[PDB]
Amino acid sequence: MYKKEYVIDCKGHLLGRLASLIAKELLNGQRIVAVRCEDINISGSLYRNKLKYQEFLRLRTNTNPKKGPLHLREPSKILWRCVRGMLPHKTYKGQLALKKLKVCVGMPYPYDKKKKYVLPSALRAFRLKKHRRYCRLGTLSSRVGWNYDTLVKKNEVLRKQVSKAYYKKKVNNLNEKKEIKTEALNLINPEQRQVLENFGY
Amino acid sequence: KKRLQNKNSLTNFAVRCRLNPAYKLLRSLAVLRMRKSILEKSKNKKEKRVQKQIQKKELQKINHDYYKGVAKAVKKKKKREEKKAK
Amino acid sequence: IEDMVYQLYTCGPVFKKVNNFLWAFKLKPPRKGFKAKRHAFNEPRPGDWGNREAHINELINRMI
Amino acid sequence: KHYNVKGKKKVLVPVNAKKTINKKYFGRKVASKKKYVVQRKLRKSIEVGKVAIILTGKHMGKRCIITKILNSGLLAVVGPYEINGVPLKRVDSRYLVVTSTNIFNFENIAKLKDDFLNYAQDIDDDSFIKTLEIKKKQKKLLKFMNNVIDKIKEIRKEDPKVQKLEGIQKDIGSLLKPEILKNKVFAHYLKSKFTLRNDMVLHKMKF
Amino acid sequence: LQAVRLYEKGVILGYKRSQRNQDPNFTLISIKNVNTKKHAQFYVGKRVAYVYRTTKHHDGVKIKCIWGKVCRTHGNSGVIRAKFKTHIPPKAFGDRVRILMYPSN
Amino acid sequence: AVKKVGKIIKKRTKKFTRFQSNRFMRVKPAWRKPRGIDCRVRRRYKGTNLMPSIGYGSNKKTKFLLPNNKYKYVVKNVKEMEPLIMNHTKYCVQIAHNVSSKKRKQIIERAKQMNVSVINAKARL
RNA sequence: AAAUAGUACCUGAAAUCGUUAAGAUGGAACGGAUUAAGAGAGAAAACAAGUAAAGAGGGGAAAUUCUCUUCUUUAUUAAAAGAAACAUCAGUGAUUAAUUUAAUUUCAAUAAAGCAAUCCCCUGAAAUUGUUUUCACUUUCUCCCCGCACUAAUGUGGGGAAAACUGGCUUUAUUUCUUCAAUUAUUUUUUUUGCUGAGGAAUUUUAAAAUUAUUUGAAUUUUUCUUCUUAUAAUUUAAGUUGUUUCUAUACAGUACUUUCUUAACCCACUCGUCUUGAAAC
RNA sequence: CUUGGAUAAGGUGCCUAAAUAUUCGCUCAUGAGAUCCCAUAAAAGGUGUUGGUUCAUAUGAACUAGCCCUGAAAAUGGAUGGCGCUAAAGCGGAUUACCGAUACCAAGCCAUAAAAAGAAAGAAAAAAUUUUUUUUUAGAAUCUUUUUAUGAGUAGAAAAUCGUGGGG
RNA sequence: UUUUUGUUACUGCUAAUGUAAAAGAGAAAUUAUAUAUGUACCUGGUACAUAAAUAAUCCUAUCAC
Ligand SMILES: [Mg+2]
Ligand SMILES: [Mg+2]
Ligand SMILES: [Mg+2]
Ligand SMILES: [Mg+2]
Ligand SMILES: [Mg+2]
Ligand SMILES: [Mg+2]
Ligand SMILES: [Mg+2]
Ligand SMILES: [Mg+2]
Ligand SMILES: [Mg+2]
Ligand SMILES: [Mg+2]
Ligand SMILES: [Mg+2]
Ligand SMILES: [Mg+2]
Ligand SMILES: [Mg+2]
Ligand SMILES: [Mg+2]
Ligand SMILES: [Mg+2]
Ligand SMILES: [Mg+2]
Ligand SMILES: [Mg+2]
Ligand SMILES: [Mg+2]
Ligand SMILES: [Mg+2]
Ligand SMILES: [Mg+2]
Ligand SMILES: [Mg+2]
Ligand SMILES: [Mg+2]
Repeated sequence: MYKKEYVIDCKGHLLGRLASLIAKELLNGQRIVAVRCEDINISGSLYRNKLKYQEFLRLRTNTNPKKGPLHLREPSKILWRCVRGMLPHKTYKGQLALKKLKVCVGMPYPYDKKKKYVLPSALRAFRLKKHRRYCRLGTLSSRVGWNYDTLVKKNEVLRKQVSKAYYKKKVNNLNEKKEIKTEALNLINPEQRQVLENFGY
Repeated sequence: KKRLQNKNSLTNFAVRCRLNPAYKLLRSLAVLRMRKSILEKSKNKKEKRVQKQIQKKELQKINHDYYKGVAKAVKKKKKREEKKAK
Repeated sequence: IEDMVYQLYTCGPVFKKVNNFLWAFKLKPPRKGFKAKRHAFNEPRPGDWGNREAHINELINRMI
Repeated sequence: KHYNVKGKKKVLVPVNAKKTINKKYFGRKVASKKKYVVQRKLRKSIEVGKVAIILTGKHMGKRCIITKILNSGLLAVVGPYEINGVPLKRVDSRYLVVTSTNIFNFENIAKLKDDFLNYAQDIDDDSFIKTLEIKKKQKKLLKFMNNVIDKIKEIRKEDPKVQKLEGIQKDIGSLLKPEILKNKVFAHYLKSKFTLRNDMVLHKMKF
Repeated sequence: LQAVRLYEKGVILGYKRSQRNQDPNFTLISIKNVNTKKHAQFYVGKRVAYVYRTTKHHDGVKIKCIWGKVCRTHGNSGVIRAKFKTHIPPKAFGDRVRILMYPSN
Repeated sequence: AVKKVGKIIKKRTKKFTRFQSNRFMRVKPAWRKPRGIDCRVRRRYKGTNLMPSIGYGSNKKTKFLLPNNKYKYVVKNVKEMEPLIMNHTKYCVQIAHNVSSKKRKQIIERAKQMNVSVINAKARL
């Protein structure tokens, strides 16, 4: 929390645990960008969570539905709303905290070339026993009218191909630098080599 | 009289000896026997094992018998009840 | 002061006078809290209000 | 002088009483009634030849060598001006971090402790306070913003305490420079300053 | 490559409070690498500086500082309670402070 | 809050303003004690006006001293300031509001010769 | 004399409106606590007595002698105060590392020598406490037979043997190879640190107590803190804070210090008066 | 009226100061559950799952009680306080640390109540060189020093104090 | 659409500043969780290799003139 910006990919994280750890960071003052929000997980059966969204859909201002609850249904706006409900967003400071969060579906440019972090205290693999039921956020949001699940998958395929080529070139570079390093160790005075060996560098 | 600071009667040596005219002697004697015993590491503490051999053998049989008897009584009560329950 | 310590620790012939000579002691709260002043010491729960025979020393060393 | 209560042996040094106050119902008197005071008892890592790091002044970051304990608590250091740029200087021991490395542990240098200690005797505590007349001379110059600076630097150079202290500084540097330069890595260590880098946490470090 | 650091970084949280009451005499600080109660005790005497900027000149300069002290810990996670000479304004609650290392031991 | 300069301590500096005097202009700011059922200031609700009490009183040793660290005495002519020649270190003088300039010049000139300070020796110049 | 005293004519408040300037402004506005950022004012504590040479005045005493003071320059000189840092002491807390002597069925290890094999310190099952007698109670990385690779197992299922490596007990001298725990009772110390400093004793801040260095004698615990004010001096641990440097500053109101307004933040805040068991009240 | 320390009731996933603490069990709900007052649920059922008792040669039964489920239908759109939570952030225990009052403890100050005393009086310091210069040199009885404990208030009662037109 | 110095007689003015966050604010495979990734060959399979308290780590920084 002493950095200009943290990039998280939300693939495989539970919605509530992740949203509770983002909100405290934002309140302490830290820009956060969250990507791949369509891969978020929730901890019930898919039917059960669809029932909950159906209940959320049927509450509206009786006299004029233009007001009242707005039923956002993109998978990233849902994380945005769940985070908003863990903040005091009706004060000036708590409204400043909310504006420091950026959410995306997929992985657009500025961030496909950055470093992504995870939060093990919220990973599904570590928190949920293996005979329990769970669902995927993209499937649920497509069931209630989102319509872009296929396109982001098609885009992610190409992104992963480009990343694979990058990784190949990088591994070649590290090997070619390691050989140079191991050759240059014999050209140094023995005292520097001994002190480097003692501390394992 | 005007009131002054109330001094800590335990950790302030002058007032502690003011209230108790015997504390100096007691503290000095305690310090003396403290220094004696710590100076006797690896010179004494060697026979204290000998007195262990002296009196723990004396008390061991009595203690062993007492606890043996308590345990046997508890067991006899168990068997006496189990026989009755049939 | 040692004379009245003696007369208090053992019920000496002068106990009524020595005890009545002192102001009532005013003490701090304990340093690690109570358990539950609602319930008794001898109850199978956390509680405080019974007669705790020799464990009073530990408590009143934490509020002295 | 000393007093000994419960086996502690606190040391006593004389102290003067200065401030005056009002009496209750006739003329005034001095407040303090004490005549001695307890000394300071510096911490058990300040020795004569150890290296240290200045933390506060114009020379923050720079390394130096302890030289003397100055009878008023604080202490004098040189990081030899010939090697470092740090002159004879008086510092509070509470603004220093002291390492575990000693000059007089190198066998190349350990033979010169006595000639170092003979020079350090003349280092004095009164020689560091500038007299009133020098203050008056410098402060008259405020009545072009570049001539005043060197004019101030020139009034300082003619204070006999400054000249006396500079002589000892030169003698120490001349004695101790040639042997230090023989240890290449150590001289480089003395010529550089200390900084904090991330991935070192300051409550697991040792230095 | 210049301007050495010689301090650890910190962030000023709010006041010492409960739910619904404030008590602005003390303030809460977070230190960068410290996240246990026992490691926070290491810093319990150091001086704290809060540096900020203004828009007018005040004594020839546009920077001023408020000085404080590290007094105690705040429980199980490495937060500390600090006391300043004046009260910190509430418009500072995510800003930066310097936990110095002057009173060296 | 508390203000302290030397040995003089003031426990509070803000005034006590009358309840509801910010909302109605027929109500003047001078303090009046609230009487009447359902007041919320008489009953000490949190978040409203405070009441004055004897607790805020000042130290008896420093109760009427000015920042000058002296007491104030108001004079109307040259002869009224005769007693100040014996206690010229504990008192300072102030000139009354309805004395003419000619009288003020004389008063100031005598106060200087007595080594007593004048608080307002710049009026009507 | 004065017309912002022009006849609706002394003074000329509040409600209400105009002009200019400076701010604020997502379905009320004001307010309490606490600070910050701006703007306007300010020297009576928020530095310098005095000395020396003039220049201009104003008094007192014995129209000539001495003496006292206020202003203006010029050049010389101290003192005092507030704040910060460091240190010393005292009062009240946090934090870490130990310790004397006892009690209360504790243990564990290193040499050698031995005792018993379903056997041992124990535990179990049968034949009011004490006693006696039977049968069970170990697995090994060994062997044999059957299944012949059968197992989750770099092995395994069923049935038989042996051994005392392992486990238990006994003699002895060991305890820095290693152990000497835990809980109470009773004593003595230590690392790093937060907050506070009321008072000012013309004769109780004294007496006493403690300390240190010379002494006059006796003990015992036999000693560089061993006791008993059985003689003089000093000191504080007694008898509620003292010191050293720096800054403000070689200033005369400056962007610094004091103060009053304005506008933000964080926490909090229903409309008064009245009758009523009960009022923010539809 | 304040400064500092440590608590009670209750809490420690975010809103919100302090445990995504440790150590044992139970529970899956196509209308789960979430602790005084307190903001509803029954008779009768279950071949859900977990413990226990009693009978019959390694199966068959009969009972018992914990969580879960059926029984369970109303009118604007809505409420374990909200988000949410299933290696719990749920239910029944245990072991520690921590956060938290105008209540508790140590210190200062204001007022109220009581108390110990007082109606005979004399030189202290600093700055300058063994003479000058500053500050003080007290004695008002409903008064002056010093000490301890205490402080909620409608109807109602009393004392002290502040201001206005006239008179001596 | 380079750089240097600055934003310390009057009519509203006619020269003109801000910051919710600099002090190394360093860090681009993918996938699974009763397992993974890379290479080679067949048409997912076979063989070999490599990680497995993996940020509890790598990189970067003082040598002036
Ligand atoms: Mg605690
Ligand atoms: Mg509790
Ligand atoms: Mg009750
Ligand atoms: Mg006032
Ligand atoms: Mg009422
Ligand atoms: Mg006229
Ligand atoms: Mg007239
Ligand atoms: Mg609108
Ligand atoms: Mg044998
Ligand atoms: Mg709020
Ligand atoms: Mg509210
Ligand atoms: Mg009534
Ligand atoms: Mg009615
Ligand atoms: Mg009402
Ligand atoms: Mg109603
Ligand atoms: Mg408090
Ligand atoms: Mg929190
Ligand atoms: Mg049947
Ligand atoms: Mg709740
Ligand atoms: Mg909760
Ligand atoms: Mg009352
Ligand atoms: Mg009338």
